[PDB]
Amino acid sequence: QLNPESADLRALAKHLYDSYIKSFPLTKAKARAILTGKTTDKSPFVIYDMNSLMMGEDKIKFKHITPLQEQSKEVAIRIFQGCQFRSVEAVQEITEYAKSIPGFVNLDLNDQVTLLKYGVHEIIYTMLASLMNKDGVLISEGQGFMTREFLKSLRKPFGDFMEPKFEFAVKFNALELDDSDLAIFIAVIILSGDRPGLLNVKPIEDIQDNLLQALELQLKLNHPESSQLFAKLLQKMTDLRQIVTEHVQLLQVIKKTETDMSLHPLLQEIYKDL
Amino acid sequence: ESADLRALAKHLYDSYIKSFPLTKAKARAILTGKTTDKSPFVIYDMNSLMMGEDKIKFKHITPLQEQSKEVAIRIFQGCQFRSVEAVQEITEYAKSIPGFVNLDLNDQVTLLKYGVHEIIYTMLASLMNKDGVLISEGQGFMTREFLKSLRKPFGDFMEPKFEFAVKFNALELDDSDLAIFIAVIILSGDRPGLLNVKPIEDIQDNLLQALELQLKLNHPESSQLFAKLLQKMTDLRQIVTEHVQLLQVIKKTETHPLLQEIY
Ligand SMILES: */C(=C(\CCC)[N+](=O)[O-])c1ccc(-c2cccc(C(=O)O)c2)o1
Ligand SMILES: */C(=C(\CCC)[N+](=O)[O-])c1ccc(-c2cccc(C(=O)O)c2)o1
Repeated sequence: QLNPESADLRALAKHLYDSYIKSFPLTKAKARAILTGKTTDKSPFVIYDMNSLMMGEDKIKFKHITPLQEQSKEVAIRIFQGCQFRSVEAVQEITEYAKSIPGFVNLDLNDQVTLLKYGVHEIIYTMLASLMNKDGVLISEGQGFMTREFLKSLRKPFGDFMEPKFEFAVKFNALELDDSDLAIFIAVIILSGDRPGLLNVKPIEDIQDNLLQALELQLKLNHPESSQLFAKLLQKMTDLRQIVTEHVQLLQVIKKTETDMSLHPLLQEIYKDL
Repeated sequence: ESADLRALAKHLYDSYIKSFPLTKAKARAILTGKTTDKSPFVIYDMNSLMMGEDKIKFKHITPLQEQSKEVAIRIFQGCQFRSVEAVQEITEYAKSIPGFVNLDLNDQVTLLKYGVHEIIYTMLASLMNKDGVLISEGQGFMTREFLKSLRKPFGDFMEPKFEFAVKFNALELDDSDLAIFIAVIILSGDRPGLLNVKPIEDIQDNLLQALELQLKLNHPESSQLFAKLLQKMTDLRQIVTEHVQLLQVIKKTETHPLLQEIY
């Protein structure tokens, strides 16, 4: 049945699902409902071109997003800027979620930061998977949907920063994970141990050890139907590393062809040295 | 199938033992000391190398005259030769894996083209320790520092593999564990260009169940080892991508036609 052992683990699972919902306004469940239908009130405004993009800015909040680097002739940059701000947003949330992870705050302050430094993007693109389908991605809190095609056609460099994300989202979404799973999986990602510079690695590993244990049970209980989902899920941590690095490559490029474009501080401190 | 995962294991093990000459247990026998007389010829610098030329006569990879005149070039040169040696040992082990032969010819090739690198490094860990690597069927042992001691790009083509070994070996896996682990890497359903992924995954899924059981029985003590091992698969891709990058700069050197073709 259930033993004292598994029980501790299910409680950890529930504690995290609870923090998860409390930290991310736009969950996978909400996003799915928005993407699939079953709705009359949650349908998004679709953007697939400059005009729709134009009427787009109109129906939805596209200026508290585009930092003051406003009216910047090339739309591509405007878009990129929207994306960047939304990432800073995500970092913040993830940071909020992190603190709730049992044991995380009790660590060396420099390490707390190190885990965030590298775990953050791997997480953003994991969660970003939740707002995408092969056709495109949700934006502005779900109120909108930008076509994968619109993005892919943007100015030479820019029109290339989202494809990898889409490539992964398709694979990853095929795992059919739900919000309660992702909450634990994201936890595991934070408590790595192989992050560069980690002063006291051991305590971090004992934490992750319990999380992996929590995820194993969770996946087994939530997805009997799917065998070795646990394994298949972990293997996916490879795709994340590469997506991350490709992006970084891209930031390098932009930091030159566009020396007039600004960068958000928080995103700066993260990137440096990845 | 509680018993099936055990049979797939012994079989893979049995097969692994037959395909690979230098095993973990053995390589371990050497390195350390435990039951050893044969003791390896250490290569820590230039002259210890030279003496190696004719001693271990490891030169299976050097008789290559008029092109055998510049240390850092012949070592890496050699390294590659032993790689190609490993590839054949791997390709052969592949055929032992239940179902491998039954897959589409082109996919068998593809799994191999994109999997041998990751496996070369996993087994290479068996021949390393923080201070060096076992060469020529374990007759020698080339020191770690002498390698960083290599001039130009040649000073960091083994260092990465060394860092990996250190972390990997920390798992204390044996040949029994590795055998199944190797099979998993091969049966990767996400290699580019495949044609029929289902059969592959079906097999990897079966191999994964075997590994999981193997690790629990062989290491009751070590909690979540299965998880930690699968994570290392990530360490590998980084390493294989990176390695492949050094090959780029390496294009800018030494400035036979069949030799290249060979490689
Ligand atoms: C990049 C991602 C960022 C995820 C943290 N995203 O799809 O949200 C991206 C691509 C396009 C946009 C975007 C364009 C215009 C307006 C917005 C908005 O949130 O208002 C986002 O962001
Ligand atoms: C590189 C590794 C790669 C194995 C597939 N290795 O052979 O352990 C490497 C480093 C040094 C050498 C080497 C130099 C000279 C002679 C030999 C030999 O095996 O006889 C190896 O290879």
